[PDB]
Amino acid sequence: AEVLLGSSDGGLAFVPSDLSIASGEKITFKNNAGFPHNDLFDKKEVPAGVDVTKISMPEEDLLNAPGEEYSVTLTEKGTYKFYCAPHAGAGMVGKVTVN
Ligand SMILES: [Cu+2]
Repeated sequence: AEVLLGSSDGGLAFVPSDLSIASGEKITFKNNAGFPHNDLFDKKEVPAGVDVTKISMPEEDLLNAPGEEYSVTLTEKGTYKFYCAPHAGAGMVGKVTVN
């Protein structure tokens, strides 16, 4: 799966912001507009047994340039919530369900 970081009209959003993937599927998060961005998973809204420090970017690392990417594979089934650190109060939050 690929998820765009920012909307083309400048909206500070993941596109799509709610998606479904298969267990073991790789998600590539790609800079699209309005960067910098990063991705961080919420430690309270991931399945049990998942270590959020292994699947999140470090809070202070940023994707700064057009086309930059961050990829992560999710295996544990359930719902994961994630957000972009610099834009978290601006509404840049998303959800992925692993089936
Ligand atoms: Cu952002």
